[PDB]
Amino acid sequence: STSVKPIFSRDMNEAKRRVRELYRAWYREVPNTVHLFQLDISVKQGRDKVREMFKKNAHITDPRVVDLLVIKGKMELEETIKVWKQRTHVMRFFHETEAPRPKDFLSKFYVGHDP
Amino acid sequence: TYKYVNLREPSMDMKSVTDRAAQTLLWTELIRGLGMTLSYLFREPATINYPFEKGPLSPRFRGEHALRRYPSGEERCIACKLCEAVCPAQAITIEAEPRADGSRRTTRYDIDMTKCIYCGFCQEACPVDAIVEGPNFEFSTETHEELLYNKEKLLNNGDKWEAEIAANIQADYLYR
Amino acid sequence: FAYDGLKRQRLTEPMVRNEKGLLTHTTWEDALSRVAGMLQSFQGNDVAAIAGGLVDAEALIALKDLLNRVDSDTLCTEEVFPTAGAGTDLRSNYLLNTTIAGVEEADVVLLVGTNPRFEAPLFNARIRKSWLHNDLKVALIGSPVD
Amino acid sequence: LHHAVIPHGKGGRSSVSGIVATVFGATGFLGRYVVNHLGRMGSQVIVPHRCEPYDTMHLRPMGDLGQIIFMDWNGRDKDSIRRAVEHSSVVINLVGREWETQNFDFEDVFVKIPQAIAQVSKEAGVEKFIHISHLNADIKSSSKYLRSKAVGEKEVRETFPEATIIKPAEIFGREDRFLNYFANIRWFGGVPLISLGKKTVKQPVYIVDVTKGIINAIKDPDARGKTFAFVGPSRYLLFDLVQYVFAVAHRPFLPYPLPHFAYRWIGRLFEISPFEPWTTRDKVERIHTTDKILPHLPGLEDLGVEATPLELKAIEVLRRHRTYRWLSSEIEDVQPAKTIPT
Amino acid sequence: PTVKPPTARKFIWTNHKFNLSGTPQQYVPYSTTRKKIQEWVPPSTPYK
Amino acid sequence: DTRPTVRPRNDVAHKQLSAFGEYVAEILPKYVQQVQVSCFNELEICIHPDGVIPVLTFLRDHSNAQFKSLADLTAVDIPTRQNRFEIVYNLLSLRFNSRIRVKTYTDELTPIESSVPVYKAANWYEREIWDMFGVFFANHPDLRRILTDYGFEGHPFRKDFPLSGYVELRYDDEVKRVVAEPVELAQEFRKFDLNSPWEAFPAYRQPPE
Amino acid sequence: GVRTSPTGEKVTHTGQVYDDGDYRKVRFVGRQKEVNENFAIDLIAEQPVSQVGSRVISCDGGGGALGHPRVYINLDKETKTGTCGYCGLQFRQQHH
Amino acid sequence: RGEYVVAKLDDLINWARRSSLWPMTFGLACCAVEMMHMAAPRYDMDRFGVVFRASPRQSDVMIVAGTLTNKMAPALRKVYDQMPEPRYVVSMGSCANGGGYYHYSYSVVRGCDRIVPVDIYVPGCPPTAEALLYGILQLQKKIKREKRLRIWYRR
Ligand SMILES: CCCCCCCCCCCCCCCCCC(=O)OC[C@H](COP(=O)([O-])OCC[N+](C)(C)C)OC(=O)CCCCCCCCCCCCCCCCC
Ligand SMILES: NC(=O)C1=CN([C@@H]2O[C@H](COP(=O)(O)OP(=O)(O)OC[C@H]3O[C@@H](n4cnc5c(N)ncnc54)[C@H](OP(=O)(O)O)[C@@H]3O)[C@@H](O)[C@H]2O)C=CC1
Ligand code: SF4
Ligand code: SF4
Ligand code: SF4
Ligand SMILES: [Zn+2]
Repeated sequence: STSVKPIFSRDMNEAKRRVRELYRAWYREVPNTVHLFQLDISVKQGRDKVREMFKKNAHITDPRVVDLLVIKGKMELEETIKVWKQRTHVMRFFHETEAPRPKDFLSKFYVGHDP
Repeated sequence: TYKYVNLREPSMDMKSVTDRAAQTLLWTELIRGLGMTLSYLFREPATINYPFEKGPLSPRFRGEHALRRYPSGEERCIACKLCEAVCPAQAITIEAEPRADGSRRTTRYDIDMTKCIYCGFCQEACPVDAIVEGPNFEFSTETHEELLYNKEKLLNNGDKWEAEIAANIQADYLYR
Repeated sequence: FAYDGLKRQRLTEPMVRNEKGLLTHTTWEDALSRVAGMLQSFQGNDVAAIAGGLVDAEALIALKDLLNRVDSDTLCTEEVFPTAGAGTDLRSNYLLNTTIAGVEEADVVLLVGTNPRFEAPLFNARIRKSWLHNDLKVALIGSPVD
Repeated sequence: LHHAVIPHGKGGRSSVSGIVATVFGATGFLGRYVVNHLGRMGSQVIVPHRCEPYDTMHLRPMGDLGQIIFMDWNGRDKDSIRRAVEHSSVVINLVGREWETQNFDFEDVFVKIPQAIAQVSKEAGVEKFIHISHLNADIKSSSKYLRSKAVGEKEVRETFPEATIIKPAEIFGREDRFLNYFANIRWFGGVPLISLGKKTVKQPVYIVDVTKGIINAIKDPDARGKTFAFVGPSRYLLFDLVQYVFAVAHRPFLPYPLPHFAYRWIGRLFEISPFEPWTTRDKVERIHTTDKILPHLPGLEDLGVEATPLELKAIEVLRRHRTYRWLSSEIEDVQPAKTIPT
Repeated sequence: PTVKPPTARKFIWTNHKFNLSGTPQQYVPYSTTRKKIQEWVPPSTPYK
Repeated sequence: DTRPTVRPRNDVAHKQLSAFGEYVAEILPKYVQQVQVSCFNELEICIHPDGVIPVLTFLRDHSNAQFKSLADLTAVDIPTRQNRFEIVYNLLSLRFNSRIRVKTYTDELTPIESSVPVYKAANWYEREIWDMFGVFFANHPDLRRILTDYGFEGHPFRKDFPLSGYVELRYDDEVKRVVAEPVELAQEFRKFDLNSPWEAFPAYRQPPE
Repeated sequence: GVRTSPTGEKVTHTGQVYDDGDYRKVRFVGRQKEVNENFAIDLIAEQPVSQVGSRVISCDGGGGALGHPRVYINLDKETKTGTCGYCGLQFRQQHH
Repeated sequence: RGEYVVAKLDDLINWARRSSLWPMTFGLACCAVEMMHMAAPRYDMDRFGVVFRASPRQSDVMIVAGTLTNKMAPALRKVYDQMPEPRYVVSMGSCANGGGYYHYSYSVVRGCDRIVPVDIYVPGCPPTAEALLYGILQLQKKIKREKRLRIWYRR
């Protein structure tokens, strides 16, 4: 039952190799992206954001899911490197317009009914 | 059955070869095309002098929406909400309550004309010929809000366009 | 048909008393602050609560905890139930233990001091069902009602 | 609260915030940012405008349907003001010219008109009045712009005692007339400065910070009746600030000292323009007026805002003053300006 | 219409109106329904 | 066939297509799981997802088939099934004037083998499936989004994706660019419950549970 | 008929009017509130009751297929007038 | 009197702009065919002085004729920003006016007025060539009422 067709990785050790390789490519590419897209952020800010995205999923332990996340990341790399994206797409990771939303009970209580 | 569009071979006699050479050197076929454009120049143009002349239309034309009345002046709509249900665009919003005389009538009848596709399904569905796509097509606005129609707007359009609307229905109700 | 009363005489905004002594609209911040100040000041039996008929269990326990943390156990209802003997210690003392569905299997029913037609319209309808299909016998110790 | 002004939603475009605002002088540098933040959270904004409607088109996309309403008004018609504030909970005054037209003076735009809006706003029962003055407004200043600001600041406070009065420093942004003013001086060769700009200290503030603080003053009960001072994180010497502007713009910087009397006469020569003057004798004095340090007044940190450094938002303003060679140079290529420590 | 005239109803407009967009006579949308939830009006007397 | 309103039946095709289904099942037992022919005469072959290339190549190249054209390749989301995604191949044979449907299955994480080696038309169809449903086709020349916006996160055609999505776009003058924000609708989509409580088609009545 | 509120706003045939303290009446400043002056409740009442000689009468609204679905109205109660559920027309049975 | 001069000069500059409206060759979907039909012999937008030019730099009017998706939206703002001023936008069809029949889609901007300012809204799906022409002529009248120089004199 648990026997399942793999995507690329046969174990988490082989998958975590692809995660690290992907982080390398992203880390090289932020300096060019800031220059090419003419963004008003720093290279450190972009490299921090890459770290944040890689940290969000820091809990997964399924080799197949990690492969898909790596596949999706690599696609976003082809888009950004080849300038298929635009300045609006690259800057959507930073959520500049979204004013900070309350994250404490009292603040949520004063504004609305949401959990 | 089928036919070949370009599977003809040329004639290699000298007269034919010479004729093609003349076509190549004296541009006969190109000159031929210039004649057609010259003929069109001396034809009457197909242009109409809008807005003093209008393009032809039919009684079935689907245009600006209107809410109609019986000859008494009573609203035909009974709030059945069939138009709301069939609208492919969810452009119609209806709320109803019993009127002071006990009649089933609407308190809200809103059509978002920027959601409408002008399909006429709502005038097909109506069982009392209350909602109609009228003849008018010249209701462009300077703002979006002016195209969010409420009940009063749709009733004024009916009272504005009733004479034309009724006559068109008289012409096409036998096909419907 | 009582759902239409939920659209009338509703409380929509927090209210506090002004200098004149009249309730005026305010904000959650102000109203909760006025309430919390007295809760800190008073303690023990000086703090009490009364629960109404349409109160949820989540709020009931919540209020209990808040008043317990000021060492107040005066958590009260509006509906009396004898506190003598085992009072509320045992559930069986204050529950319809036979269940609503049990009336169908009963042979005799004795009703004391209650009009089940109006206090529990759907429970009386269950009694009449057994009265009709299982030939139940019903007795009453109270005012003669229909 | 009337049932219509009770907040609903998650603070988006289609939400309701309970703020029905009349913003005078909304067609300018500060207003377009104020209206945008107002319309982000679902507020009803009345935009009374004097100008051609074509010049208000950039505001229409800032709010959902019906949430931006446009009215015509005249600063000399007290009734036109009344129609615009009678249904509003907060009124914001952003009216001002950096020059004196034939019809309107500095007195008209900083004293007479603001008092009229305040007088009418109170008669119509407006809860809140937010007035923008200047950090360096003073009765004894050389600049008439700043002296008239002080007069209006006092008239507003006497007419509308609960009015929140906000006193910004020089504001820098894409449409500022501060960093762009300096960068366009390249047209005239070098940069004329008084005493070479070693005696003037500036504390410029980002436009968004001002916009956030104004908005938070609307939503803060405490702000009522107070006077705020919106200043930037750091203080700079005019010479160093001007030099930083040119470095970011990658344009040659040729500072030369120009005495006080001369750079006054150049202003009078640029004031003859029937259109918008490139510079004026007043703007001269203001650029070279050292920004006051007002510790007795509350600041942005009291309204919840965090001051934005010039070093992070200068490039967005000054990259349009670059040539193709230097357009792509990044934000880390220009070493930041020297700062006067506190 | 000079030959075959339209039918006459009382409710039909006697005076036609050209497009009124951009003018003071323009149509402004609004909701035609009354309020849903009534709200408790507090007593006008000072209790205690 | 004299009933004016009822679709005529063609039994000759039903017998022909049924036999060809037996023909395929006999030749490809290793992968074929089910063969069915419909009332309106269409043959469906249902296969294990590991026989996509073998089965498609046989149908394309066998002399008693010659399905040289891939008319369409799509997917269907059925959440209740543990393998929620049904991959459907519709093929056309010009030689025999016939159509055949091939069906297989997969889940969110299990890849399917790309059919590009068999039909070069499948390149874009497979990209659309990935973009819209999130199914990964292994050994594809270039698998990337084709219909969704750049950076779009999610697979819209899954039955669990909201119709109006999670984000919406607008232009913000402050940042002078188009920005994405969470979706808020002035008028919520009105869900109409149209199904009737009374059964309509007895012949499809599902056996009681 | 159109009656005006103390503020001056016109009331609609649905009874809608903005109360004094509602901000939403600012949308009508410099523009107008569009209200149809022909109130259908008033116009139907003007139509005379029809005297008929049967316990049951039919109504199609007039025009045949251009009216409303045909219905039959009972006129056996002499304390009221039979009314159509579609067109609002009233009928009464004439004492034989 | 200078109020007379600005008024006549204002008339001239308005007359030229409304008498030489050059739309950008820009369409998105099935409202564009009806725009072609406004360019065709029967209606001949050219006779009014309306000439289609591809480049945004040589354009005065953007007619948004079709459904604006989210992928497309950044491009529409770009070409709009690249149009020299004065510039006007006509919204043609339900899809552009408010999303129309894809209004509830994840991939559709619920109106082009979220992306760019709009001067005229033409309702329909599709609007007829005659109805678009009514909108163009309505834009011409809007320009005729502009008071840019009269306002400048009183500024
Ligand atoms: C008699 C004593 C001795 C003296 C003898 C003097 C020589 C006389 C005989 C020479 C014949 C020369 C024929 C003319 C030149 C041939 C040009 C040619 O090479 O054509 C081949 C070319 C090529 O035709 P092609 O299709 O065959 O191209 C392929 C060529 N092969 C196959 C050989 C590789 O034709 C064209 O030039 C087409 C031009 C297209 C543009 C046409 C625009 C419309 C113009 C219409 C108006 C023309 C009238 C203008 C009048 C101006 C008035 C001021
Ligand atoms: N660095 C800065 O920019 C600082 C600004 N302030 C104050 O902030 C406020 C706005 O700043 P800013 O927005 O940059 O000023 P802008 O000049 O950018 O826009 C100001 C507004 O005032 C309006 N206005 C000016 N005069 C009149 C008048 N006579 N009648 C009607 N409306 C008028 C204009 O409308 P129109 O264009 O239609 O005339 C314009 O929209 C001003 O009061 C300014 O003094 C304070 C400190 C610093
Ligand atoms: S015409 Fe079609 S889309 Fe428009 S309101 Fe009627 S049913 Fe809806
Ligand atoms: S279908 Fe006709 S009668 Fe029914 S609600 Fe719609 S308009 Fe009214
Ligand atoms: S508005 Fe109508 S014509 Fe235009 S793209 Fe949408 S459906 Fe097609
Ligand atoms: Zn009837």
